[PDB]
Amino acid sequence: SVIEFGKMIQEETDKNPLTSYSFYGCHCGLGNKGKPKDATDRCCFVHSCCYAKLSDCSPKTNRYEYHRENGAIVCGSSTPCKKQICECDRAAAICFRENLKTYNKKYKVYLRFKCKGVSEKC
Repeated sequence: SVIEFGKMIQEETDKNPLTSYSFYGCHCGLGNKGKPKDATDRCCFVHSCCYAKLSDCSPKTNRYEYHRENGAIVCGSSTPCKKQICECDRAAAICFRENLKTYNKKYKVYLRFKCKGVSEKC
């Protein structure tokens, strides 16, 4: 669920997830239209696609377990849905971390009417 995703983000990037990732660019949080602003915004866009595919899994509220094996996130649930949503979250957190080098503070709480273009296809 959003609780696990939230933990994951903070563990992987050391950033406050609400301030740093919930209003970023065009696709983080609730945003969903426009061409993504940069790599970070793109992590948001693929994470949304990942959740779209798993609509029958209640990605936002569905709780799951995860742990680490030498620092790596391992999704640890048996329920196919819990495994899958976790995979989405995991890939996103790693994506955020792998792209901290281009994180742009100017996009933190981006004015969404500025979002132009069509995003890629999921």
